[PDB]
Amino acid sequence: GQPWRFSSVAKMKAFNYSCYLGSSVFLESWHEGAGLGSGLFKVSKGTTEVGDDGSVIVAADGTRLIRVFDGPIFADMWGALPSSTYNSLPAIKSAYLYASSKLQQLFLGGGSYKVTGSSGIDIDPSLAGISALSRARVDTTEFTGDYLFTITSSYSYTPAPYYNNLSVALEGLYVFGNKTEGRSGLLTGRRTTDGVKSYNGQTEIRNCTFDKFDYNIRMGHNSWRIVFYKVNSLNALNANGILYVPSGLDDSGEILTFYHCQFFDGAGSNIRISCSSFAMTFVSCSFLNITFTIDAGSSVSVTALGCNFENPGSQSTRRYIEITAGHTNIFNVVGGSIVTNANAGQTQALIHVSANNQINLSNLTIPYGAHYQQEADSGYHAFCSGQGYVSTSNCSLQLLNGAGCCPIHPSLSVFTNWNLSYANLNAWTVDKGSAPTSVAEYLSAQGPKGEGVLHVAPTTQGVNISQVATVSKQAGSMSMSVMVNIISASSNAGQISLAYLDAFDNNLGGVSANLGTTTGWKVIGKNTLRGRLPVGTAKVRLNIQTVAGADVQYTNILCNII
Amino acid sequence: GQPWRFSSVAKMKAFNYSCYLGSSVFLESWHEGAGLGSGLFKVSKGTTEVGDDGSVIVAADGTRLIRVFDGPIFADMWGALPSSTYNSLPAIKSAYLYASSKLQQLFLGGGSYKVTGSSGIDIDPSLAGISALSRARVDTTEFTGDYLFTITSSYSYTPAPYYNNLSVALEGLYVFGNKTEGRSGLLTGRRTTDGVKSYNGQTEIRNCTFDKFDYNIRMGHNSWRIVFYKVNSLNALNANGILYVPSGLDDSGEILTFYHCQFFDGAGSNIRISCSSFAMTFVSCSFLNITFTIDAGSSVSVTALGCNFENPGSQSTRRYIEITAGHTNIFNVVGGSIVTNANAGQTQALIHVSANNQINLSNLTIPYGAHYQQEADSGYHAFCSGQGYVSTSNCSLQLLNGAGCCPIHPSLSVFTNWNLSYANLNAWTVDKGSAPTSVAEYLSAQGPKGEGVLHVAPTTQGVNISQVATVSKQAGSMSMSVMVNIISASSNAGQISLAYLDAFDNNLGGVSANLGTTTGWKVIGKNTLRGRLPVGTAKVRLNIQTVAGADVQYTNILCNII
Amino acid sequence: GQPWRFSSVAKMKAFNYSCYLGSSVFLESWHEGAGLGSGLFKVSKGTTEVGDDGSVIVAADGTRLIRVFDGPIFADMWGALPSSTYNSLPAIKSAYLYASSKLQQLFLGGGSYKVTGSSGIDIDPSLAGISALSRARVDTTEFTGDYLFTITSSYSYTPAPYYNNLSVALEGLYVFGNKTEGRSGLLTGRRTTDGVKSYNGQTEIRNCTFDKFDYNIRMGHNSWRIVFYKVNSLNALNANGILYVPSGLDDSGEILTFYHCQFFDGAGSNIRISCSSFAMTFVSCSFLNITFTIDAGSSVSVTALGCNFENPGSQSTRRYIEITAGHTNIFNVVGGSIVTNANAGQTQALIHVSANNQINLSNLTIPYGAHYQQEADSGYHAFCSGQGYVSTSNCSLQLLNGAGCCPIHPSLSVFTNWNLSYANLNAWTVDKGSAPTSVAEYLSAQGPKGEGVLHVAPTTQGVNISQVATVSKQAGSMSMSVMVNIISASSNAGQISLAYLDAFDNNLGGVSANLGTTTGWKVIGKNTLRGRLPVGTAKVRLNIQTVAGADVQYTNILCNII
Repeated sequence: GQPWRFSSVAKMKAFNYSCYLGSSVFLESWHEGAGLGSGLFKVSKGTTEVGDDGSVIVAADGTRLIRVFDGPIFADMWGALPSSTYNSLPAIKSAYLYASSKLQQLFLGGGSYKVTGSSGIDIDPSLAGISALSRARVDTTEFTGDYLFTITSSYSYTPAPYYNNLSVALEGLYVFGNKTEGRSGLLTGRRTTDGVKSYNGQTEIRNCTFDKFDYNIRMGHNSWRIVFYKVNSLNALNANGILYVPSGLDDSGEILTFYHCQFFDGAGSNIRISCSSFAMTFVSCSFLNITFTIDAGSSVSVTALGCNFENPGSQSTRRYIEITAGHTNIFNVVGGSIVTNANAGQTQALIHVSANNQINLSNLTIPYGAHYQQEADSGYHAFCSGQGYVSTSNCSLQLLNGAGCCPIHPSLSVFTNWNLSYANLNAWTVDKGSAPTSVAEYLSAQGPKGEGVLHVAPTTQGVNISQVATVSKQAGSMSMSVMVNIISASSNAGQISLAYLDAFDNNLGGVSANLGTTTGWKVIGKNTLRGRLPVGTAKVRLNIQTVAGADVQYTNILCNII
Repeated sequence: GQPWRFSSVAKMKAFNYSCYLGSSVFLESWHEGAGLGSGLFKVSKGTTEVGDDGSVIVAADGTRLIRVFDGPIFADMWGALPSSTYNSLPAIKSAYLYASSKLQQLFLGGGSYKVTGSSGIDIDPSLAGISALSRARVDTTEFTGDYLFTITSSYSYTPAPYYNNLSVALEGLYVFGNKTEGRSGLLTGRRTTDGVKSYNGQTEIRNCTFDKFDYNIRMGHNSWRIVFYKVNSLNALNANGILYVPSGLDDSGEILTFYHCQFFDGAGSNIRISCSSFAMTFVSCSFLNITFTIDAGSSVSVTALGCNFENPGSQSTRRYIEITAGHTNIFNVVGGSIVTNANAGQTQALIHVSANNQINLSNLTIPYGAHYQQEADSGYHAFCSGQGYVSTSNCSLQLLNGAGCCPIHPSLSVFTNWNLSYANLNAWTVDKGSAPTSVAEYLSAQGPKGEGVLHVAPTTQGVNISQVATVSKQAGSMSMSVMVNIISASSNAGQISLAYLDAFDNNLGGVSANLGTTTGWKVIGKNTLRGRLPVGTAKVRLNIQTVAGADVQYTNILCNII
Repeated sequence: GQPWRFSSVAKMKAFNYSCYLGSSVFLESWHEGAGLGSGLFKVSKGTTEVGDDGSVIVAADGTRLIRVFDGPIFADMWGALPSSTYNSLPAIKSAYLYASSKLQQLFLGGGSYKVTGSSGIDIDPSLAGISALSRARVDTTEFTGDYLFTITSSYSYTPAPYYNNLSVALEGLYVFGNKTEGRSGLLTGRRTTDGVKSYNGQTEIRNCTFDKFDYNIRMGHNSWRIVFYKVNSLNALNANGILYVPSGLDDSGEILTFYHCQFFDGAGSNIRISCSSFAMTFVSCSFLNITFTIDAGSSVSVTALGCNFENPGSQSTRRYIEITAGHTNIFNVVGGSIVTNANAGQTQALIHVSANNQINLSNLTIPYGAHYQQEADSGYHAFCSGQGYVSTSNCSLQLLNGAGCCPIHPSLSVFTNWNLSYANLNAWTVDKGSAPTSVAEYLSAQGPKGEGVLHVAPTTQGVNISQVATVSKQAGSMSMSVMVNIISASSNAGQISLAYLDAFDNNLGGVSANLGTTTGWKVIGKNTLRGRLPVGTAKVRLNIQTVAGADVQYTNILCNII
C-alpha cells in the first residue's frame, strides 16, 4: 500500500480520513506550486496535541498528522518560502519554538525572504539557531519593532556551559532595512537588567550581514563573550550606530573577539565603547571610514592584531581612533598597516588620546603625506594630540616618501623642555658670540595655542642655542618638527642643525634645514631633517642659529626617536 | 512497478525473496517506530559479500540487499537512535569502518546517544570523521575503557599531507562521563611508541565538549599539529587532567594551536606541559580557575594572544601560571586583560618563574587589590616570585585604583643593590649630619626570608640614605614597595622620598611616604609613592630619612619602572 | 496516481509523453547503475525554455521536464559522478551557471572526480561557490589550460559588499596535476587589467589542496582581501610557484590573511611578494623548506603571529626569509618558534635584509647549532647578514645548549666601532705597558671580505685594548663573536675578557676566552663568552690582551645584547 499524495496542505486538510485506511501520506509542497518542503506524515487518528502547522498538523475532521523527520530540520518546511511580499515571521518563530524542544539545529532555505510584524526573534544559543547554509536573505523594511534578533540564554549555570558551543547561533543571514528611528538589528544578551543572570558563552555569529539600521549591533546585559566570525555592518542611521555598548551594563565584557570583522561605508556613523572592565580583541579585521571612539568610566582594553585603518574614497577629515574621556584604558595595534589616501587637507589629528589614557603601537609603519597640516588645530605638527601618553616599539616610520615624515607624539620627545613649560631658559644653552645685548629672553601667554615662545633678536652677530640629549634603543628615526614664526625677514636666517655624536664626542653626521622667508607660522621638519641614526651613536645635539638682523621665534622644538 | 515498503528491518529480513520480482525496496526506519534513517535497497539475488548491517545487508534466505547512497552518509542509518539506555557504539564503529572505504564524511543525527563497551573509536583524519552538525550528544557513563576517541593516521608520508585538512575530524560532540580512575577522553596520536610514524597534520577538532574524565585531552606520540577550534573541557578528576602531555613524547609538538579555546570549572585540576621542543599558540581564548603549570626538560614555547586570566567565584589562593623546573623556556602573553576578583587574602604569587625561565608580557595592564599580601610568602611585596627573569614592554600598570599598585618583578629594579646581596654598604650613600656615632651598619642572616637587613640607629640627629638611578624608555610608572620593620617607635619616623631629575639635575617633582608605628614587618609603597614620570626625566633619586630616637630597618628597597 | 520511475536519463528521453497523463516522474540516477543524483521532474507539456541537462531537461518529443529542488543543490545531479576516466567539467560548469541564477550554494558529491577541457571555472563569490563537504577530489592531469579556477566578481560596488561573505567560495577540493609549463591552479581576481573594477572582499577559501602546478596560487588584479583558512600547496614546478603576486598589480592588497596556512615540500620552489602597498597577515601557520623572498618597489607589510620556521629533513642550505631589493618594507615575526635541524654545514645566512629594509622580531627564541659556519660567506659570524637593520625586543636567545649561541645582527652592536669603519684607532683605548714600539696600527683593504683589520705586534710585553659601552633594557644576553687570525703562534696568546660594571664602577663578574693556535681565520665567541647580565649592571667593558711574541689580528669585535 503506497502512501497517498497531496499537492497542497489545504487539500490535505480538506480531505476526510473517516474511510481512509493508510499508514502515511506524502506532501510535495506546503504551498501549491512552490515545490518546496516536501514531507511525510503518519495519521494518529484519535490523539490530541497542540496542533502546530509544521509538526503534528490538525485537519478539519479532528485527526492530527504527526510529521516524521529525517536528517536536518528545515525552517522553510513550516510555512516559509522565498518571496518579496509574503510574510514568513510566524513560520520561522514556530519552527524555532519547535526546534527548542529536543534541541537540534534549524536550517533556512535559499532565496530572499520577507518578514513583518511587531515581535522579534529570541535566539537561545543553548537550544537552537538560525544557521542558514545557502545564503539566506530576509527583508525587514515593513517590519517594525525594537529588535529583530535578541540572543540570550535562559539557563543560569547548570546546562549552559556544558552545551553552548556545539553549533553556531546564526549563520548565512542577510537582513535588509530602512533608516527609521527606534528600529535596530541584533542585540546580544538581555535588554532589561531584571531576571535570571544569563550565561551565553562561546556563542558564534558567522557569515551574516546587517545594514540600514539605527543600531546594527548592540550589546546588552549578561553578554560577556561572543565570537563574531566575519561580520560586517554598514550604513547606520545615526552616529555610534554600528556597534553600541551602553554604559549601564553589568558583569559583562570578558574577552569578546572579532575574527576578520569589518565596519565600513559609515555615512555619519561611529563605533563607541563605554563600559567598565570590558575586553575586546580584533584579529585580522579592517574597518574603514569609521571613527573608533572610546569614552569609558573605567579600564577598557581593546587589542588589534593585524588591523587595517584606511579610507578608500572620502573628502572628510574624520579621525581614526580617539579616547574622549576615561580614567585609565588602553588601545593596542599590532602588525596592521595604516594608510591615508589623498585629501583636500586634514586640519585634524588622526588618533587622539586624552587625560591619562594610552595607546600602544608595535610592528607598525607610520605613513606621511603632503596634505596633513596637523599643526593648524593642535599646535605642534605631529601624528597625535591631547594630554595622553603614547608608547611605541619597533615602529617602522618609513623614510623618504616625497615630502618626508612627521613625529608621532610629543611624549616621546628626548628633550626635556620643548614647549617652554619650564617658564625659564632652563635646559637650553645660549651663546651670544662677541657683542652682548642680543635679546633671547622668554615671554609667555603668546603663541599659536597659548604656549610660550622663545624669540631671539640678535644684533650685529649671531646667537647659538644648543642642547644635548641621549638616544635609546640604538638606531632610530629623527622625525623633526618645529613651529617657526618670522616677524621680520631680510635674508635666509636659517641653519638649524642636528648632529650625531658617539659616547666619546666624535662627529658621525648631521642634517640641516633653512628657515624660510614667509611671515606666517610655518613648520620646519617636513624634509632635510629626517634620517636613520648611524650604528653606535650615543648622543644627539640640537643647534639653532640666527644671522644678524632678522629676528625669529621657535616653538615645539622637539625630536621624536623611533 | 513501485518499490515495496518495509516498516522495520526485522520484517525485511523475515520476508523471503524467492517469488518477489522487484528491483528495489524502501525502508522507513531501521527500528520499528523510530522513523529515522529511511533507506533504499536493491536486491543482488545471488552475490556474496561481507554482510554488514547498514550496507549490503543479509536476509534469512541468503540474498543480500545493497544500499544506494544519495548525498551525505548518515551514521544513525546503521543502528544508531537517540536514547538513554540503548547501546549504539557497534553501529557507530561499523558506520565509520564502512566510511573508511571510498573515503567520505560521516554525519551523526540529533538527540542524546548512549554508548557502552570496552573498545574506543580509532578516528583516522585522512579517511573520515565523526562530524555532527546538529549538536550530537553521547553518554559514556556505563562505557569503560582506556580511551573513547583516539586520533591517528596509518599513512606514513605519501597520501596523508595530500588530503588531511579537507574536512574536520570531529564536530558537534558532547560527551558525558563519570569520575573514575583509568577512564579518559580524547587522545591525539598513538598511545604506544612502536609502529609506523604517523603523519596527522592540520587535523581539526571543533565545537566539541568533554567533561568528567580523568584526562579530558591527552597528547600522544606523533601528534605534532592539531587545530582545536572552540573546545572546552571542565570538571576533571585529578590534578593536571584537563590537557596532558607525557614527557616521553617523540618528534611531536610543532606549533599546536588553540582558537578561542577554554578551560574552566576545574575542581582541583590543572594543565601541565612537559615536553622538549614543544610549540603552542593560544588565540583569543580565556581559561579560568586553572593553574597553568610548565615543567619541561628543554625549551617549550607557549604564546598567548588576547588571553584572559580571571576567577569569577572562588576563595582559593591558586596561582595563574607557573614554571616549576626547566632549562630555558618562554611564556608569552600579548594583549589579554588580567583581572583578579575579591578574595579573603592571597598569601601567594600569582605568576611564578624558576631557575633560568622567562615570561614576556606586552600590551598588558597590571591590576591591584587590597587583599594580595604577597609579601607573606615570598619576601618582597611584588606581583611575581622566584629566581626567574621577567621582561615586559608597553605594559599599562594602571595608576590610582583605590589602594594603589604593586611592582611586577624585582628583576626590573633600577637600583643595583636592593636586597643587600653585595654584603656591604656599596651603592648606598650614607650621610650622618653633625654628630658621628649614628649606627647604620649591615648585618646578615637576619630577615623575613634570610636576606640581609640595613638597619639604622641614629642618635640626636637624622641620617640620610640616598641613591641615584637612570630611567629608560622615557615615561613610566614607579610602583614602589619596601619591607619595613620598626623595633622601637616613639614618633612618626618616616619621610621616605623619591624625586625626579632631568639630565642637568633640575627638580621636576617627587612622592613621599611616612613610616607607620606598628612593630611588625609592614609594607610601604601601596600608595603615596606611585605616579607617572614627567616628560623629559632622566634620573630618579631615592632618599630615606629617620628622625632621631626610634631605630628602624628596611629590606627589598626596589623601584620597578614600567 | 503514483509517479512513474526511470532508471536512466536516456530511457526518460526515449519515452514519449503523448499518451502519458501524469504530474511528475522520478529518476533514480542520471547514469545507469550509478545510483546517484535521484531527482523529481514535472512535465510542462507545451512550454519552451533553454533546455539544460540538470534543469528543465528536454526530451525527444519536445516537452521539457522542469526539475523540482528540495534543500541544497547538488552538482553531481547534472552529470557528475566519481570516476577516473570520465569527463565532468561540462556538468560542473552547467551546474554553477544555473546556480548563479537565484543565487544559492552548490555542493559537490564524494569520490574522486576527473575533469578535462580547455576552459577554466569562473567562480563568482557574490553568486555561488564550489563548496564540497565530503572531501571532493578532482583530477586535472589531462586538463590543459591557463587556470582551472579564477575567482572574481562582476559587480562593481552596489550588491557586492552587501552579500559576499554569506558563504565560502570553495571548500573541500583536492586537485591533482602534472608538472608542465603554462598550467597553473587558482587565480584570485582578474588576469587582465581592462574591464570593470571588481569588488571581491571577505571571500573565503577553506579546506582545499593544490599540488603539482606551475603556479599553485596566483594573485591577480582587484583582489584586495581574501581569507585562506587552512590551505596548503606543495610540489610546485619552478621557483616562486607556490604563491605568486605580479608586480603590475593595481589597487590590490588590503590586509590579506592566512589562518593556519601551510607551504611545504617545495622541490626547488619559492614564495615571492612583489607589490606596492601590500598587506599580509599570517596567524598560527607554519611553512617549511620554503624560502620566503620579498622584492617590492614600495612598502610591503607582512606580519606573522605564531609562525613556525623549520626543515624536518633536508641537506640543502637555503635561507628562510630574505628581502632582495626594496625601498622600505617590514617583516614581523611574533611568538613563533624557529628550529633548525642537523645539516652538513650551512655557509649561508638564514635570514637576509638588504638596503634599508627591516625585520622586527618579538617574543622569539634564537636557536644555535654546531654546523652553522655563518662566517664563511658574509664575514662576521652572526645570525643575519646584509646592510639592512634588524630590531628585536623580548627575544629569548636560549643560553647553554652545547656549543653555545651566536649574535643575531651586527646593527645591535653596543660598540660604535666594531668593523673598523672609522679608518683610525678611534673608540679603542690602547695601552702598551712598559716598553714602547709595540705595533698596534690599523691597515685597510685587507680582510675576510675587505674590511680593515686591527693587528697587534707586541714585543717583550703585552698590549691591552679596552673599550666601555652602556647596557640597555637591564638584563640581557651577550652573544660574543669575533673573527681572529693568527699569522704566527708560539703559545696560548689568548685572554680576551668581558666584564660587567655597575653605575659606580664596581665589578660584578665577567667571562674570558682563550685564542687558539690554528693559523686560519677562526671564530671566538661560540662558548665561554655567553651569559645573562646580573641585575643592576650598567656598563660592559671589553678587554683584549696579547702575550709577548706571537702577533694576531681581530675583526668584527662586536657585542650583541638581547
